[PDB]
Amino acid sequence: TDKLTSLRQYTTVVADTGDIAAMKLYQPQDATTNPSLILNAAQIPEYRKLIDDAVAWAKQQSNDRAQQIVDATDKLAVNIGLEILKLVPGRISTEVDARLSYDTEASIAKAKRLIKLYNDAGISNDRILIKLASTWQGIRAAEQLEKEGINCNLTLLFSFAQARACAEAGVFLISPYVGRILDWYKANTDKKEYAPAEDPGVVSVSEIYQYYKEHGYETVVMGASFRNIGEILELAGCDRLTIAPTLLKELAESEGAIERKLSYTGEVKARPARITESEFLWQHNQDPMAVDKLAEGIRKFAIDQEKLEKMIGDLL
Amino acid sequence: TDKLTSLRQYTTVVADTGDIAAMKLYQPQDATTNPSLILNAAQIPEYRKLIDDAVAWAKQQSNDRAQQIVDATDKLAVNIGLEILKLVPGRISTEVDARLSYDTEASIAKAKRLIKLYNDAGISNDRILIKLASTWQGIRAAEQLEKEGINCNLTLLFSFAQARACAEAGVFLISPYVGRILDWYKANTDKKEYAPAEDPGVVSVSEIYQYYKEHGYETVVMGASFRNIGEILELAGCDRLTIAPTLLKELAESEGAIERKLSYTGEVKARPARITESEFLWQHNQDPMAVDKLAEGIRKFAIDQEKLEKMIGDLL
Ligand SMILES: *[C@@H]1[C@@H](O)[C@H]([C@H](O)COP(=O)(O)O)O[C@H]1O
Ligand SMILES: *[C@@H]1[C@@H](O)[C@H]([C@H](O)COP(=O)(O)O)O[C@H]1O
Repeated sequence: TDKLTSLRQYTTVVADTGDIAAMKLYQPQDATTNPSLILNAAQIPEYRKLIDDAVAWAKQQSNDRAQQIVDATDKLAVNIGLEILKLVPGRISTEVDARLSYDTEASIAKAKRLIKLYNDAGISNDRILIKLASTWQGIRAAEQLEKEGINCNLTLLFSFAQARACAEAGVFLISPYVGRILDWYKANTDKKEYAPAEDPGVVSVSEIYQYYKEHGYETVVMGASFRNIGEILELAGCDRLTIAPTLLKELAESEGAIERKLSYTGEVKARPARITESEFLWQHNQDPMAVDKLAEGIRKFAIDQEKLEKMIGDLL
Repeated sequence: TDKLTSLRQYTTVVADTGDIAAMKLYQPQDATTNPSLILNAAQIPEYRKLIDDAVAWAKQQSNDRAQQIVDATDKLAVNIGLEILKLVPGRISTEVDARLSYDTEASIAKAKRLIKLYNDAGISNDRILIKLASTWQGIRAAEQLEKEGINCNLTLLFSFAQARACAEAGVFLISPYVGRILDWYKANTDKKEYAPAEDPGVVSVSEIYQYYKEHGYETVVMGASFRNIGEILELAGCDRLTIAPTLLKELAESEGAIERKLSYTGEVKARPARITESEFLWQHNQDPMAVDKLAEGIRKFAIDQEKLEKMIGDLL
C-alpha cells in the first residue's frame, strides 16, 4: 500500500482543513481549523448555509451590531466544527481570536464562550480542543482552562522555552510547527535546500517529542505546518500529525512502506523546577526565528479574524 | 561655524563612547556607555589600569571566583564612568547586565548595586543614569527605581508601545533608536536609500518627541544610534542626542548653519489611561521591526557581557 496508510501505523493522522470533503476522503481521527482556514472555508459555496445560519443566530442573540459581529464569527467557526464532528470521531480544534493572544483573562473568557457554543449545540468537552497561541499569556490561560475541564491545543510553538512551558502547564495537546520554521530558515540563511532529517522544523519537533517522553509528560505532541511529505515522514511516530489535504493526497499517492522515526525507549527522567516567566522570556528571545514567527503568526491570524468580521459585518 | 556648534543651539549633545579622548575633544554635557562600548574601551591600552584596578578591587571583596567576575565587570564599567565624569559635567549612562532584561527584580537589584559603587566613589545619583532595556520588565524596574531616587535611561526603544509605556512609568530619560531601525528596513525591504526625513528611525523618534511634548511628559528624549549625519540633523531640537565620535567629527568638520527640526508649539493634551501589559505586548508585537530588534539588541549586549566576563575571568 501507500505512505499514508503506512504512516497511520505509527501516528494518528489529523486533517488540517475546514473542508468536510477531506474528512470524508481521509476519515481522520481529529481535525484542526484556524482563523485563516475558517476564512477560506467561508468561501466554499456549499458553506453559504453555515454563514447565513451564523448570521441569523447572531441577529437573534442581540440587536447590537458589534456584538452580532462577534456572535456571528464565533458561531460560524463553531458551525464549521459541528459539520466536521459529524464526520470525525475525535477532536475538533477551534482557535480563539488571535487578537487576545497576550491577554490571559480575555483568552480564558473566549475559550469558555466557544465551549459554551459547542455545549449548547450538544457537544461535550471531550470532543473539542480550544486552540490558542503559546505566548506566556496563552500558556497560563491554558493551564487554568485545563483545570476547569477545557482541553486546549497550544499552537504557534517555535522555541524550546515554549515547549517546556506548555508541558509544565499540563496542556492537553501542543501543535509545534515544522513548515514555518523551514520558511524562516530559507528566508534568513543561505541554505534553501534541506534533507528531511536536517529540516530545522523536523529537528524542533523531534527534540520536543524526545523531551516530552523522556520526562513523562502526557501532553499530546501533534506536529503541524508542513511544506513537503519528507517532513511528515521524518516525524512518523509523532503522537499525532495534522496535515493539509494537499499533502494527505501526496501521501496517499506515494507507494511504499515507511519506518517509524520518532520513539522513546528509555527511563523517565526527573523534571526540573518550572520555568519562570522571566526565564521563559529570556530563552524564547534567544531564538530569533521563534521571536519573529510567534509574533508574525499571531498578527496573521488576527488579520484573518478582522477579514472574517468584515465579511460578517457586510451581511448584517 | 560648523554643524556641531549649530546643532548645539537646539539640542544637548551627548558623547556615545567610553573613550575619554572624545570627552576632551567635544566637551559633551553627558556621555553614554553600553556593554559593547565597555568591552571596546577595555581594549584601549591606557585603560589597562582601570581593568587591573577593577580586578584587584574584586579580589578584595570576596574569594569566590563567580562573584569576583561580577564584581570586577561592574567595577570596570563604573571605573570607566568615573573617568568620564571627571570630564563631563552632566550624566554618565551605565548599562545593566542585559541578561537581566526580562527580570524586573534582578534589574532593580543590579541598578542599586551599580548606584552603590558610584555612591561609594563619591558620585551622587544626579550624575548617573542606569541604562536598561525597555522591555515591559525593564520599564517596571525603572518605574520603581525612579521612586527610589535612581534615574534611568530606558533604551532599545523601537515601538510606540515602548515609548508610551516609558513615559507612563515616569522614567527620567529614554534613548530611542534611529540607526538600528534604518538597519532593519534596509535588510527587510527593497528600499535601501532614504532621504533623512523619510528615514524610519528619524520618523520614529520624531513621533515619540511629538507624543511626549503634546502630553506634557517630562521624560527626556535622547535620540541614539546613528548611521549618518543627516539623521542627526533631522532631529535638531531633540532634547538630547547621543552621538558616536565618528559622527561628532563629521559634524564638526561640516561647515554651515542648520535649522531646528523638532518642535512642539501647541497645548498640552489629556493623557490616556495607562497602557496595560497586555495592550503593550499586543502593540509592540504588531511592529515586526521592533519585535526583532528589541530581542536582538538584548542578545548582542548579553554576548558582550559574557565576553567581558571571559576577559575578566582570565585575569583572576
Ligand atoms: C493550526 C493549524 O490549522 C495550523 C497549520 O497547521 C499551519 O500551517 P501553515 O499555515 O501551512 O504553516 O497551525 C496551527 O496553528
Ligand atoms: C546605548 C548607546 O551606547 C547605544 C548606541 O547609541 C547604539 O548605537 P548602534 O550600536 O550604532 O546602533 O544605544 C543605547 O542603547
